[PDB]
Amino acid sequence: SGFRKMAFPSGKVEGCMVQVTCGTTTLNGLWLDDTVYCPRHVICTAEDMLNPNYEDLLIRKSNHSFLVQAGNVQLRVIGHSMQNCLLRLKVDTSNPKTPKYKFVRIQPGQTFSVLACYNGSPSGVYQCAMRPNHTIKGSFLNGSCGSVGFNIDYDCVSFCYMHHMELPTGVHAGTDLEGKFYGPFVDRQTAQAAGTDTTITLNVLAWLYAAVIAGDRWFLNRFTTTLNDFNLVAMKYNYEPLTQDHVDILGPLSAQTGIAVLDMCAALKELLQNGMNGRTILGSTILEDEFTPFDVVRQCSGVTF
Amino acid sequence: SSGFRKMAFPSGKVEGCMVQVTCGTTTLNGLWLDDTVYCPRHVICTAEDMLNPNYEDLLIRKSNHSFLVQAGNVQLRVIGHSMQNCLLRLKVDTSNPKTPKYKFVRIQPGQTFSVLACYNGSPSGVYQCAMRPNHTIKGSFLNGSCGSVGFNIDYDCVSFCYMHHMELPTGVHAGTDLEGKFYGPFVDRQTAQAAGTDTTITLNVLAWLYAAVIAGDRWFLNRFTTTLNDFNLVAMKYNYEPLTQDHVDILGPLSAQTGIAVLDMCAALKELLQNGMNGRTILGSTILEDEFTPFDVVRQCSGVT
Repeated sequence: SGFRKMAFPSGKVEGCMVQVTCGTTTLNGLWLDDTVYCPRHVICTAEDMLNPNYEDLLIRKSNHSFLVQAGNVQLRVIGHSMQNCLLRLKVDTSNPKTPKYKFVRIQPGQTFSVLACYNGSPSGVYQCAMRPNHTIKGSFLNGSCGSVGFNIDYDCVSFCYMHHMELPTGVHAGTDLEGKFYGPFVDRQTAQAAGTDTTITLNVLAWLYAAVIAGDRWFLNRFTTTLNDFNLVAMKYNYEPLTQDHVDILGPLSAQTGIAVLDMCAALKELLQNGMNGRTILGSTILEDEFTPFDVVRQCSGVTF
Repeated sequence: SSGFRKMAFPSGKVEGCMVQVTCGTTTLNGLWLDDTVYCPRHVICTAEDMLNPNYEDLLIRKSNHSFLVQAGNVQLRVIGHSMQNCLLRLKVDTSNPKTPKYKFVRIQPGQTFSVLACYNGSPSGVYQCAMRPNHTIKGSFLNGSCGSVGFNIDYDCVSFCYMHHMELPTGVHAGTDLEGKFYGPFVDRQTAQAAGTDTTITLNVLAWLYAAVIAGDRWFLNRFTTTLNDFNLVAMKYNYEPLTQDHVDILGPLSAQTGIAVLDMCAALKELLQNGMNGRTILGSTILEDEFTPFDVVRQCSGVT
């Protein structure tokens, strides 16, 4: 029934996006109830970015120092504490549109939707994956800082990521809605390239299962391999080690398609060694790894039995 | 040498316009703007009627109470109804409080928009796509996504351009504009109708190359140029849509911003099609993307909402 890289409906998040200003610096903020979230680095200039001592810079500021706006209306800040690398700002009024939500820390390989904003204004939405090296191959052209990543299960919003800095390498880094970074990074203007990335095997597998369940299986073969034997190969081509844990997860998918995980695993091995024949899997000329087995299940198995 | 994601328009505005329509055994989606609920007329059909309904007639059978319209839990009493092409217009006794400033507009082949995929009146995903040359859309529609709409946002105005009517043998999708009139030769019955052969949206590969260039990725540019005719007499051998003078004109803003002239970019693209890319990648990808329009670029690469 055709495939596509879907993202969650951003509506519930949009209603929380606000702008936060300090001096000449302005970025996005997350307004949930009476509290507002934004990168603690909003309180820094071209100066305070080389080697700031946030604790020192925060005492030097007041509630009055923060300009929080709701579209085109100011929200007054009446309190403020710093948690990790994020600022928690108290405001006189609460957000009516605050949805039901949770703050969860995401695992590399997992996926989410990002609502890229500029000046607290929803600009666009897209789905990506937390790269194995904790970065994200996103499009955060200058300004998106403070934007958030999230998942929507039912009517509950799970916030997992907030954009903080535009890495020198070109990819983007951030934290969880708790101020804790995703990766070996810090909100400093120091050079700090990204670690060695890898391909998400689990996701590459779920994808091949999707292609198959989508009536396309020219890559499936006769052979079958063992786990150690698959890694020996996959790890050659820069793929992430596949574990028993990963094979479990691909269980339900293994059912539906009648193909077993090690089998499908044998197929991939063949794709890595024998190239892709110039042929295509789901229109893609390459192997897509930004679809978790869960995502596939939510796109090739409708919304019912 | 940075990041640039294919993004969808924030879905909030359209989310609050999605209702569920139920007319007997069938349950699809409806667009609710002001006091009218739009949806596919084939909602008044069941199993075998779908072979060649005589709607006009079967529409007299139907009664206002026949239509069950729901928005969450609220009951939208339908106090009127009339057909328009392949659309059914249901008058409800309640104007939609969330109705956004909007307009209906027919889209031209190649152009793009966002689709907020729905199920039983509730959103589940949002993605970007393009009206394919053959007049279909490579989307991800499963268990009756009929009634799901395609749109574009401008400032604060939502331009609805697409409504999903049915899946095609191709595993592709066909639908109409908000006036009920179909895209392509398709019809909302059931023959042996299939999509015609697809081609690459040349205009969009070009816009993308401009985007790469503006990104700082220009290894593919070259010292020469070409004639529209020779470019076509080449690209058409690689399955490309013939580039028209009107196309060249649309790239104007972009060729003006980069200093690179359309036929000079064609020259560049011409050679990209004859000697592959030799491992050389563009904007990261290893394949020339054709679903990003000239305006999509002007919109992203230019921090705005």
